[PDB]
Amino acid sequence: GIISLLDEDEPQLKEFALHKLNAVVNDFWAEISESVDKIEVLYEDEGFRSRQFAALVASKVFYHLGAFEESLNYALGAGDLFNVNDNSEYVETIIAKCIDHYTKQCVENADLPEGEKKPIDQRLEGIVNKMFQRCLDDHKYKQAIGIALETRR
Amino acid sequence: PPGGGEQEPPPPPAPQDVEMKEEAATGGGSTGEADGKTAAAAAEHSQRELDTVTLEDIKEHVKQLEKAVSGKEPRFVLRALRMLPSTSRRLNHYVLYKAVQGFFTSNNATRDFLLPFLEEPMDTEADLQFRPRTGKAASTPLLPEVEAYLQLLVVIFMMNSKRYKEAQKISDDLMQKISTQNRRALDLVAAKCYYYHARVYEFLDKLDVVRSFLHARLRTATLRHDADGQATLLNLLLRNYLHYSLYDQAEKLVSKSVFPEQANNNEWARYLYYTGRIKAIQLEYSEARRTMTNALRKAPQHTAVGFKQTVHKLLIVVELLLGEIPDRLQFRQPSLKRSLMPYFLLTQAVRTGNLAKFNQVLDQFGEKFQADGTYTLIIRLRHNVIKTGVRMISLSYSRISLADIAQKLQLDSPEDAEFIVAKAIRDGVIEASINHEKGYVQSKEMIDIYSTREPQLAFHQRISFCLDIHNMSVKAMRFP
Amino acid sequence: MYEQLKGEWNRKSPNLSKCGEELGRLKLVLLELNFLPTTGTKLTKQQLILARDILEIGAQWSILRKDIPSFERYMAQLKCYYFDYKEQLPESAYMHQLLGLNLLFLLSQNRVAEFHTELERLPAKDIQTNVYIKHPVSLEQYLMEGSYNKVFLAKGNIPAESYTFFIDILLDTIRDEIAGCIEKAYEKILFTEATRILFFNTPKKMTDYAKKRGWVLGPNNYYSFASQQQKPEDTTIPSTELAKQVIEYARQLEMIV
Amino acid sequence: DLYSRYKKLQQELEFLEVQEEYIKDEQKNLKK
Amino acid sequence: LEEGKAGSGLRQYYLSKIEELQLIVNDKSQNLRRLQAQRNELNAKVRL
Amino acid sequence: YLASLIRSVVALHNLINNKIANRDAEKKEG
Amino acid sequence: DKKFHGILDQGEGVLIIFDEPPVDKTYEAALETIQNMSKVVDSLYNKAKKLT
Amino acid sequence: MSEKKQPVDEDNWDDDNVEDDFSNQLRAELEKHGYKMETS
Repeated sequence: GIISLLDEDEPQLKEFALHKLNAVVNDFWAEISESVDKIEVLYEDEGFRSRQFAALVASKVFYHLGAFEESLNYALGAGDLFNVNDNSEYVETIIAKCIDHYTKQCVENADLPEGEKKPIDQRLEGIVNKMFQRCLDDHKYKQAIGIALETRR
Repeated sequence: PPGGGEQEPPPPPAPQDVEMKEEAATGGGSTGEADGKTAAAAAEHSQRELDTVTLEDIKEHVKQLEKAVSGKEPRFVLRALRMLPSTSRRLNHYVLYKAVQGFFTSNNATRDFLLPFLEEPMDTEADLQFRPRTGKAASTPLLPEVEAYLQLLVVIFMMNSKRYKEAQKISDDLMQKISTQNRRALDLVAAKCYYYHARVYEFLDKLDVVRSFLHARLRTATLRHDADGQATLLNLLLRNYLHYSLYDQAEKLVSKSVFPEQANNNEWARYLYYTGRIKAIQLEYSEARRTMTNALRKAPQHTAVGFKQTVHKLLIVVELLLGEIPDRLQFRQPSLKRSLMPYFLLTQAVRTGNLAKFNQVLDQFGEKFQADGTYTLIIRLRHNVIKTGVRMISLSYSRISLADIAQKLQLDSPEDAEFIVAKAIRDGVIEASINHEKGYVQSKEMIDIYSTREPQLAFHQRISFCLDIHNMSVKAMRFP
Repeated sequence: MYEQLKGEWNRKSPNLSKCGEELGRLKLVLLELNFLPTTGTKLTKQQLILARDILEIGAQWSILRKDIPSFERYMAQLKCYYFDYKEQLPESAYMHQLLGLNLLFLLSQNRVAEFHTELERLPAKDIQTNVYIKHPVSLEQYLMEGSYNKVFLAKGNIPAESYTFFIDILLDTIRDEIAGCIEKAYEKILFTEATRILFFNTPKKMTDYAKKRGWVLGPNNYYSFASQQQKPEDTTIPSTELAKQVIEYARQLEMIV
Repeated sequence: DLYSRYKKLQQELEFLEVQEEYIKDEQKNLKK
Repeated sequence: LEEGKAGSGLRQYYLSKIEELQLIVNDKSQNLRRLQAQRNELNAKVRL
Repeated sequence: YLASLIRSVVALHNLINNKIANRDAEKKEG
Repeated sequence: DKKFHGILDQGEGVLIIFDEPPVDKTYEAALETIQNMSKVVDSLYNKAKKLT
Repeated sequence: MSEKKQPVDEDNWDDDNVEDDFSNQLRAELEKHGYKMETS
């Protein structure tokens, strides 16, 4: 019942609250489900500069209750802290949502055929060639041509 | 000595025959079954493994005894090796070591020496393919051995099993990941060992950290590979998160899903009993009575013996709070009889409205209720019986006076009777009108439910229930 | 080391300024060890036992200040202290009644669900021991009588302690039930018969009832006219929706087909 | 190369997906 | 590769998951193809 | 009422007999 | 004795005769379902025998 | 099951369902109903 600690508008209590969460979030994944409305207070707060990290804990609760595309929306505005973590499983699940959203947008862009372009976030197209640098550095040529067929561009 | 000495040699060949061919025919058979097709799974040997392990869990496990030295554990765990068809030589070497027990002086390699033995499939260089067979080699020797329960220094070997088999979990998550179909075969094996996880801790201390380790395997099975896997993990949750506080009751809302599809059969039938006791603490009776009734009728096959009987005992507990229950000896079993005797006469005092008889049952039979933890209802069941007593009278009579039903139900006073009938109307229990002067209660027959209304409206749920089974039969027909 | 901390526990506080000063001193404790997850070396949980007693009296200060969100904040903290994975802790004092303060306050707001789940800290020993817990479970028993009478007789002697604030809210949630519970449906109940439950002599509460209920104000009596009430038919309209039920029902017969 | 076949394999996937309405529409006609 | 040969397998897993899903739908078609050819042969039986 | 009564037993004819003949061929073959 | 179909009125003293309430569709339904209970129970032997 | 939690923790029997309703209510009863003869 630490949810009541979020009522205070003072920032330094929030970093100690999330410091508790992210460690035990594995066991408390069920507890974060009721923190939705009170996390948005921090995410929509202008004086709260951790909203990049607050978008991650907002993606964990929605992933717990069955929401997926909404977690991908928060992944956009989550800043560089979201795309800097390549570790374990969480990297391959987000790129499966992001690159599929990227490759279905590029096919849509080729149907314009020119002009009246849809908005393309620099973060979703930015990790394309960024993670593609891991290919040429790994020297494996077989899938180096595969990304070009994926994005179609 | 000569009589008992000559009778020692014959038995050990029996584990050298059937127990050999247990994992020789199934394991050697599941080899090609897990190399391809692999549809689903199926891999029926994993379900045949349910007909072995559970059969071995009585006799013989790996051991026994049997008047052997318990050398079957090191035998199959060494010299995997393996390679192309020479794996038969490994089974041939398993036959070669059978004479070692019968000829030379037999030595027990279990326990202390089992620590490097579980590393041998990795040390044999290499496995090289099936972790479930080595998971079986890290379980079937050790997990059926847990049934000894000596509690001294071998529990950490049961923990060492949960260690090196967590190294099999390391090979479970890292290896494959693409059309595995071994995980679905392991979902039966990973289930069991995760149950033995919970069981071994219960003898020492309930697991605080494994609760966090449970959500690990729980959440990671979604969405990548989940078939029957998260259900068994959700069973681990609702099992212990019930017996231990707190908040775990309402947790079922965000987890479900269901999780579909319910597997395997009776395995999900008991799950409705788990959440059944939960929803019983939510005080909602109607959803609790249907999930408890469905828990008995969906549960095959037993015997033996009281494992299904004891779970059925506490299952009809929700019927005590329903207010409508018959005598429960129609559910009695000669084995469950002796255990249900303090719980038997309880419901016999529920059918009656006597306080002196009901309070005497709580005093003498309250000792048996301490192990069940059912004391939550005994305070609210007094209000349940007074509703059954007034329903018995209100259904038997057109008009019922408050003064005549006062002492008959021994409410003893007119004022609290006005409070009960008021709350009875609030709960929709009674339709009786009341004429207050002294006062008295004058009711009338309730009718117009008739024919054209209730039966045809209920038949909307009956046919919608039946027409779905038409699809259930077609779906089940499409697999063959 | 550190402190002074418990020195303000015995004197409590004259006003809310010292209560905020103790909360400000508690902030330094929340900055270092916070609430969790330090196992230790369980000696690092000793100041948590010292932190409990001041959070125990903080809930006593929260009902003194009447603030609801703070009251459930001190309770939920202490709720997780005993819920913590280490169950061996030294015994405290204020732990007893504060488990009942939020228990009785939650009974005043009528929620039945969270009432019994708060006693699940020691559910088996509820009826067995802890007379402080025995009073509310016997108090809820009287609410089903209903009481009214028996509650006020048990309201004569209570330890309590601090329940005085909550039994006043327990009034209002019972007081508005005299209008709700007794009817529907009774015919006519005499003047002084309703006064027997309401006590007082001729309060303005029953006068407010004559306004609110409406219902009826009769001489030396009260009436339920007219009649008993509203005379439900209930309706001849549902014949419409019965034809609506056949729509999808005949459609389900065509789905097979 | 693995993305190559990854772009090859959904053909017969979708080719059998249109083979679903192939039979289902054919068999109901022939049924009538 | 990291894009990649670990991710592309998950990409190939989706197709193989749908391929098995399609095979399930195909297995539902295959035995249903027999119900056609059967009745189609029975449609020749009334003509026989 | 009849639509409720017929679909109940028609199911008993359809559901039972299908399960019978199915498992007789399915499991006895393999 | 079924020789007379009707009902009396004790208060106002009027004897009412009604032959109305037939039994036709109902016993022809439930009684056949009671027999259908012997179809599944007797088939339960076939079920459990082939499987295990 | 035998898996998971549960392993850790005419006849007169059929008529006994109804027969116990006789135990707590109205005995059988002969004597009392036989005493009601000369009562009124």
